[PDB]
This record gives sequence, C-alpha cells and structure tokens, in this order.
Amino acid sequence: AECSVDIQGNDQMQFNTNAITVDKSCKQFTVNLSHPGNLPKNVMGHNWVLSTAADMQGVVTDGMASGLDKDYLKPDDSRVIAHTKLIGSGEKDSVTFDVSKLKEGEQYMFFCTFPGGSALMKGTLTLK
Amino acid sequence: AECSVDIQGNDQMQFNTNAITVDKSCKQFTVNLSHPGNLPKNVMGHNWVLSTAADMQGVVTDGMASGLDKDYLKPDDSRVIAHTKLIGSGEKDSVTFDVSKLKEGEQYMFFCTFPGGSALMKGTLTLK
Ligand SMILES: c1cn(CCCCCCn2ccnc2)cn1
Ligand SMILES: [Zn+2]
Ligand SMILES: [Zn+2]
Repeated sequence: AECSVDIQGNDQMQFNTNAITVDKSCKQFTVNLSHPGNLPKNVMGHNWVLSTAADMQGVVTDGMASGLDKDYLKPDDSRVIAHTKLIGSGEKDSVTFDVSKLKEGEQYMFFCTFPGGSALMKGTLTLK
Repeated sequence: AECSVDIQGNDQMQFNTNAITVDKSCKQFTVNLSHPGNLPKNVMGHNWVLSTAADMQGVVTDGMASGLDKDYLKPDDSRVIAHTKLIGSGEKDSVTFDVSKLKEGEQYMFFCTFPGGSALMKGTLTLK
C-alpha cells in the first residue's frame, strides 16, 4: 500500500518511524496514526503535524501556547500543511492530503506539538 | 511518623498527595520520593522541589531551561528551599531539610520541574 503509511506514537514519546517518503506519483497521501500504550491524551497526547522544516519550530511554539482544547495547534496556522487530531491511548486518526501541496527538493518535518521542552517527537518527510 | 512524608509520582504525572503539612515542632523534615510505573527518567522524570508560591514559576522556567543533565534545576537556584534528585521508574530519593527554613503564614509549593504535559505537577506545603 503506497500512498499511505501507518504510524504509531507510544507512551515513550516515540513515533515508530522517523522518515516518511511520499511517492511523487500519488495524487493523495494518507497518514494513519494510532496510539498503543496506556496513557491518556492529556498526559501523552500525540498528533501528526506536517510543515516545512523551516516552519516546524514556529508551529510548535504557537501550538503549545494554544492549549489542549486546540489540540495544541494554532487555529488556522497556515504553516500546517496537514495534521491529525490529537489522540490518547487506544485512539486512532487519519489524514489525507494532496501531494500537489508538496514541492520537490524541500525539507518537510512531521512532529507532535504536545508540550515537552527540547524535543522532539519528530521525523522527516520527502518526495520521491 | 511525623516529620516525614512518603510521596509518589507515577506514569500519569500525578503526585499521590497535593497538600503537605509540616509540624511546627519538627527540627527537620524528610520527603521520601518514589516512582512506581514503568517509564524511564528521560520520559517521565519526577523530582520533588520546594519554594515559595511566588518563586515556583521562575524556578520551573529556569529549571526546564537547564536540561536533563541538571535534573532540570538551575545550578544554585537560591529560590529552591529543598529538592530531591530527578528519578525514573523504580528509583527512589529522599531529602531532609531544616524546618527553620520555613516561615509561618507563607504559601509554599512543591512540584516536579520536568518539562510537562497539560499543566504542572503541583502541590502545597504549610507550617502548622
Ligand atoms: C509526546 C510526548 N509528549 C510529552 C509527554 C509528557 C511527559 C511528562 C513527563 N513529566 C512532566 C512533568 N514531570 C514529568 C508530548 N507529545
Ligand atoms: Zn505527543
Ligand atoms: Zn515529573
């Protein structure tokens, strides 16, 4: 199954992968985010958020400053290329987005925007 | 056993108590901190740290800005009345301090200074 990827965030602040490759010839791409482990959303929440490498920092800072009610994202943060809901243990969220929103030779980062000082629940994303 | 208290911080960011009362007639007071649950120091670290209510904020901010090597405390933070080591799952640390360092009618706060989730692992402590 190209044009999708299953990804997990555990009670350890770990994504089960840190490099996503998106196939140049997908019209759309889907991220299937789950949470094993036993910790609730308010303690060990994870979302999967996509931005350019450059924007990641800003998106995170403004995101944490948005609070739990906003899934730790700034409302209408135009830097956020795509994102899932914030999930807790045993929950499950998907996000599909147009691959046309991605550009060749750019660094993208995926990450979780839930609080933790110097991080980071992060990973790279890239076309191919 | 007055003049001491056993206190736990779990994989949930929860101290097992949030109000400590120090007996006016103890010469010294002892806090026995332990960590049930399974998560390592670098994920779910807990220390027990005591300051005035006033100082708590600055101590926490400068503490998180100190990093894991410094047990998330500012070196020689003179606002820190007493503190334990930072511990992970299965670990155990105690701290004794002079009750003379406490003053009647003042709000004191105990807290973990590890970089948090939704809000802070707080509690109160009072002379009586
Ligand atoms: C993934 C992990 N996180 C942070 C999980 C919080 C861990 C809290 C540990 N802690 C906080 C205060 N004392 C101990 C955000 N997204
Ligand atoms: Zn997370
Ligand atoms: Zn802690």
